[PDB]
Amino acid sequence: GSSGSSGKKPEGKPDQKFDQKQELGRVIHLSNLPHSGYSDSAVLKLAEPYGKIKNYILMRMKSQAFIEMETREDAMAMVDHCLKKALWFQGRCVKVDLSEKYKKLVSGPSSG
Repeated sequence: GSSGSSGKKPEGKPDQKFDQKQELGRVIHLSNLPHSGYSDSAVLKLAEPYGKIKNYILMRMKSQAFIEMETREDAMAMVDHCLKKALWFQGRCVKVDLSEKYKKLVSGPSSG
């Protein structure tokens, strides 16, 4: 998932939305993540029993990760399950909220 030289995962910039009706990008944004040398799974486990992880992003830069569930429902159930119950990961009150950025974690605007 990179075409340059070495180490180029964390890169990009913001944008301005235009439309949103016939599409529903499901991307679970995980903030305040730990850093005890854990594996990516440890971050997907909170989504595994929620939905099929079609794509995931483990960003250690600013301690953040983006997990794209298989269906909007799942992802939605996660961020919600955090409202009623406190989601604890590895012993941390990690924040799980749905983000708009990216639709499936890939970056590839069609030629429409």
